[PDB]
Amino acid sequence: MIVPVRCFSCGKVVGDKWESYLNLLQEDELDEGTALSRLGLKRYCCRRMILTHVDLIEKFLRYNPLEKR
Amino acid sequence: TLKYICAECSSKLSLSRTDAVRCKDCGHRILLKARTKRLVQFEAR
Amino acid sequence: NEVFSRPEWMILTCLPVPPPPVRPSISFNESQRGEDDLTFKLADILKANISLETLE
Amino acid sequence: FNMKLAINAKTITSGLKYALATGNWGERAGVSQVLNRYTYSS
Amino acid sequence: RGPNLNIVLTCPECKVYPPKIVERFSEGDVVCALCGLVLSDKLVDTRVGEASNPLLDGNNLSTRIGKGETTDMRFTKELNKAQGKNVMDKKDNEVQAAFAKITMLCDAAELPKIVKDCAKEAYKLCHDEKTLKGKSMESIMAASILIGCRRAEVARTFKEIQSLIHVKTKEFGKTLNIMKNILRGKSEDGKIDTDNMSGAQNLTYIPRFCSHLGLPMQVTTSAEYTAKKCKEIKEIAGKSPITIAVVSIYLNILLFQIPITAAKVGQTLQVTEGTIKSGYKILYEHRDKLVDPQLIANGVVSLDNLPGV
Amino acid sequence: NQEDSMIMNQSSIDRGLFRSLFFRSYMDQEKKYGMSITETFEKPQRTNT
Amino acid sequence: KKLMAQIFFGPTYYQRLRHMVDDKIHARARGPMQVLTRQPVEGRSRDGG
Ligand SMILES: [Zn+2]
Ligand SMILES: [Zn+2]
Ligand SMILES: [Zn+2]
Repeated sequence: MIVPVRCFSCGKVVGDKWESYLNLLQEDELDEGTALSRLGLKRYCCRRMILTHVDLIEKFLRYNPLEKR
Repeated sequence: TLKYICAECSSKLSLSRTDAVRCKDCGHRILLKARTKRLVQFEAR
Repeated sequence: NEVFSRPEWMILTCLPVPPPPVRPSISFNESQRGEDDLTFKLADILKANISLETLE
Repeated sequence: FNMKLAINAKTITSGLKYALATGNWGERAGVSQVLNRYTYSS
Repeated sequence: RGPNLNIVLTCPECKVYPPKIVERFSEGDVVCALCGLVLSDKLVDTRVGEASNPLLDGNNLSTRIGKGETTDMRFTKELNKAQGKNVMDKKDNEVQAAFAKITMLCDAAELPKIVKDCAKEAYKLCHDEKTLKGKSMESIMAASILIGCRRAEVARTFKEIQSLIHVKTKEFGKTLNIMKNILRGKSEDGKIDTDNMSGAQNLTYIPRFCSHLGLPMQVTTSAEYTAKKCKEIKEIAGKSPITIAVVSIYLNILLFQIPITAAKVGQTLQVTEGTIKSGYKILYEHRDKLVDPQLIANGVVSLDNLPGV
Repeated sequence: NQEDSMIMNQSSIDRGLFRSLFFRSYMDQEKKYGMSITETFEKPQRTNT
Repeated sequence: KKLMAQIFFGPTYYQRLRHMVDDKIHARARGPMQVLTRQPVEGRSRDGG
C-alpha cells in the first residue's frame, strides 16, 4: 500500500527513494531503468522493490475521513 | 458518556440507552463507535 | 417362528412410543424450543387415532 | 372493493427476494451465489 | 403439587452451599471452582428438529401432506380431504385463519415483522373471551393491529388503519377500549404498557407526515420541536394530535419557504384547510415560543419569514 | 523443501514479505421475542445474569 | 564454500493462498458431545473431534 522501508532480500533502505523515483520519471524525462540506477539501486533485488511497487495509498486518501477533528 | 460518530457527516454524538440510533444533524442511521481514549501498546516486530 | 415372529404380529395393534432420548427436543438459542420430527409425526398419530376413535 | 387490499405487493417483493436470496428458482438450485470477494481476479 | 425431579450439582468434598461452579464448555466438564473435583462429565451442547414459537401458536404439532419425488394425485387429494375432516384441529384453525388474514393485512401496508408478531399475540391473548363475542372480526383485527403498532413505537392513526380495514369508528373505539382492559386484566394476573402506550404520542407521527410531503430532515426536526413546545398553550393542547402535528408542520413549511400550498398539504394528509388556517391563527400568536432558539440564533430561519395576518 | 515444500528467508519475512491483514466481522441483533420477551445490549453482572 | 553446482536464480511472482495452518491445527482430548448420538461434536470451531 505504501513504499516498503527496507528491501526484502538484503535490507537496504528503499523507503526514502519513492519520491525521488517519481520525480526522475516526471521531471527528468528518464526511463525507469536509468532512474533506478541513478538512485543507487544496483542489485536487482532492490530494483524490483521500487520498480514493481503499487501506491494504493493514493486511492485510499480519496475517501473522506471517517472521523474528522 | 459514550460518544458516537455519524457515518455520513462525521458529527460526534452522545447517545444513551433510551436515545434513538440516528444522527440529529443530517439524519443518517449509521453510527461508528468512537476510538477508545486508552493507550494501546504495540510491538514493532 | 412360533415364539419370535408370528404372522398375526406383522399387523400393528399397539404402537410402542420411543422415549425422549430417541427423539430429543433441540434448542437453537435456549429461548426457543424445537421438537424432533418423530414427535411431530407421533402427535399426528395421536390426533388421527383420537379422531378415528371419536368418529366410530 | 379496496384496491389497496386487492393488490398484494408482498407477492412480487418476496417472490423476487426469495429466488435471489437463495438459489431456488421457483415459487433449479445454485442459480444465485454469494459473490466471491477474496481478490479482484476472483 | 408434583414430584421434585430436580438435579442440583454440589461438591461432596467442599459441601459449601451454594457452590461455585464453572462450566468448561471446551473440555466438556463441570468442575468445582474450589477443589477442582469434576462433578459431571460428557455434557452436551445447548436438520432433525424444528423450532416453533409457543407464544403465537402454543402447543400445536401438525404436519402437512404434499407431493414427493413420486406420488399420485389420487392419494394426495384424498389424504388432504381426510386431514380437513378433523374436529380437534377445527377450533385452532379459526385462530390460525385469523393469523393468516392479519399477516396479509399487515403485509399489504408495509409494516415491520415486529408489528404483525405483536398483533398476532394480541389477538390470541384477547381471543376466546366472553366480552369479545358481539363484535365484527374486522374490528378485532384492526384493534389488534393498532395495539401492535403502538407496542413497536410506530403507532399509526385511526384513519390510517381505517383505510385498509373498514370498520366504523364507534365499533373501533369500543373494541380498542375493551382490548386494552383485557390486557390490563391479564397483566395483573401475572408488562403491557409504557410511556408509548399513551394515546397522543404526537412525536411519532411527525417523521412520517413530513416524509409524505418530501420535506428535508432539517424541517422535520424544527417541526418536532414546535410540536413538543406546542403543548404549553392551553388553546391548542386540547386539540387533536393530528391537527397539532399538521399545523405545526404547516408553520415550519412557511418558515423555510417551501413552495407547497395548504391546498395540497390538507389534500395529502386529509385535513380541512380551514382547520389548518384556523389553528394557524391561534398558533401564530405564540410563534416566538414555537421556534427553536438554536435555529434562529444560527440564522438559518428568521421569525420575519413567517407571513402575518 | 522436499516433496512440494519450500524454504523461506526469515529475514525477508521479518521485513514484511508476504505479510497480510485479516478482518473478521461479528454480527448480532437485538431480538424482540414477541411482546413480553425482549433483548438488550448490556454488560451483564455475575449477580444478576 | 562454493556450491559445486550452479543455481538457477532470479525473481518470480509468488502468491500467498488462503490456507494457513493456524486455521487448521486443532486437537481434542475431551469435549462437548452431540445431543442425539452422544458422540464428539463436528467442527474445528466447536472443539469437535
Ligand atoms: Zn536489495
Ligand atoms: Zn450525520
Ligand atoms: Zn469442591
